[PDB]
Amino acid sequence: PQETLNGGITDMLTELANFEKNVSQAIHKYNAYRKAASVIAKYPHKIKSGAEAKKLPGVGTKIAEKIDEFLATGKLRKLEKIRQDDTSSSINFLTRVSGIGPSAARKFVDEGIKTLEDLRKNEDKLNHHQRIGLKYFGDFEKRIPREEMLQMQDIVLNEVKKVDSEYIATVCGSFRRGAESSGDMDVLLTHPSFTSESQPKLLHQVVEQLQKVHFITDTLSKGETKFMGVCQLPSKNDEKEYPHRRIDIRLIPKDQYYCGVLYFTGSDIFNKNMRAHALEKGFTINEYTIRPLGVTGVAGEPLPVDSEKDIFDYIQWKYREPKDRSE
DNA sequence: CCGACTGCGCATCAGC
DNA sequence: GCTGATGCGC
DNA sequence: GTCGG
Ligand SMILES: Nc1ncnc2c1ncn2[C@@H]1C[C@H](O)[C@@H](COP(=O)(O)OP(=O)(O)C(F)(F)P(=O)(O)O)O1
Ligand SMILES: [Mg+2]
Ligand code: NA
Ligand code: NA
Ligand code: NA
Repeated sequence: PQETLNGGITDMLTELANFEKNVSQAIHKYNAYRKAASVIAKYPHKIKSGAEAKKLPGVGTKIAEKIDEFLATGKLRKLEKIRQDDTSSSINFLTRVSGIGPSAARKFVDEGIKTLEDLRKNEDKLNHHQRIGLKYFGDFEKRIPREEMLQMQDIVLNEVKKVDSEYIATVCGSFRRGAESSGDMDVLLTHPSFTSESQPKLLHQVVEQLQKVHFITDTLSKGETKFMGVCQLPSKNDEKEYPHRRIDIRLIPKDQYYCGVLYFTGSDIFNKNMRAHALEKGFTINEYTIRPLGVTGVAGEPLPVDSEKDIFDYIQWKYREPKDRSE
C-alpha cells in the first residue's frame, strides 16, 4: 500500500480497465481489471513476476502474463497499440464528457466527431446532459478543496432548513470520509414524512430554493427522490469566479437513513467489496436495507436498524470508520 | 464448459 | 398516448 | 478477466 511499489502495474491495469469499459463496452472485464489493480495496490511487496501476482485473489493467467511482459519490457504492446489508435483513443477521450458514455462516444466517433471542438460544432447531436458536461468539461475534472466543500455545505444546510426545519441534510461521499478534497458534493436528505407514507414534492422544493439563491445553476436529472446537477459558490469583490461543481441530492426514507449514509459515503470500490463478500456471508446490501438469502436467493422483511448500524456485525467485519473507506 | 460478477434512479430510446 | 429496455453515472 | 459450480 505504498504506491510506487507497483504503480506501473496498477497504472497498466487501470488503463486496461478503462479501455474495456469505454471502447470494448465490456463492463465485467473493466471490473476485473479494477479488482486486480486494487488488490495489487494493497500488496505489501514489489512484484517480481506474474506468478507472484497470480497468488492474489483477482489476479489470473492473463493478467499474470501481462505483468511478465510489463516487467520484462516496461511496456505493453496491446496498450501501446491502443493508445496510438485514433478511433479507440478518441472514443476513450470523449467519455470524459459527463453524459457521453461508451455508446455515445462510439456513435460520435463513427460519424467523425472526435474532439471537444467537434462536439461544440455539433451541439444539435448532443442531449441536455451532454451539452452541460461539455460546457463545464474542465470544471468537472477539477477537485473541490475541503474549504470550499464547507462553504457549499453551509449554503445547502442553510437553505434546506429555510424550506422546512424538519429536513435532515448530510453531506456524504469523500467529504464525510474526511478527504481534503472532493470530486463533487453528495447530499443525503431525509424528511419525517418520508418512510412508507408519501407529499412527493419534498425534493422539488429543496431544489427550487437552491436555484432561487443562485447556488444550483443547471439540472442534469431530477426525479422524486434524486437530483443531479450543477452548483456554484458565490464570489466576492472582483474575485475570480469559483468553478462550477457537480452536486447530487438523494432523498431516502427516514426509515432507512443508515443504509443511505453507508452507501453514499461510501466509497464506490468499498461498497463493491463490502457488498461482494456480503454475498459470501449470506446477505445483500443496498442503499435501503440489508437482507439475508435464506433459500438460495431470498428477500427478507427488513426490520429497522435500531441502533448505529452494525450492518458490519451482520456480515461479520470490524467497523472501518469513513476515514478507512477508500478500499 | 459456462454463468456470476455490487447495486440502482432518471433520461432516453424502442416499440405497441 | 402508453409500457419496457437501455445508457449513464452514481 | 477471474473465480467457482
Ligand atoms: N457503482 C457504485 N456502487 C456503489 N456505490 C457507488 C457506485 N458508484 C458511486 N457510488 C457512490 C459511493 C460514493 O461514495 C457515493 C458518491 O459517488 P462519488 O461522488 O462518484 O464518489 P466519492 O464522493 O466517494 C469520490 F471520492 F469519488 P469524490 O470525492 O471524487 O466525489 O455513491
Ligand atoms: Mg462525490
Ligand atoms: Na489468483
Ligand atoms: Na462520460
Ligand atoms: Na456523485
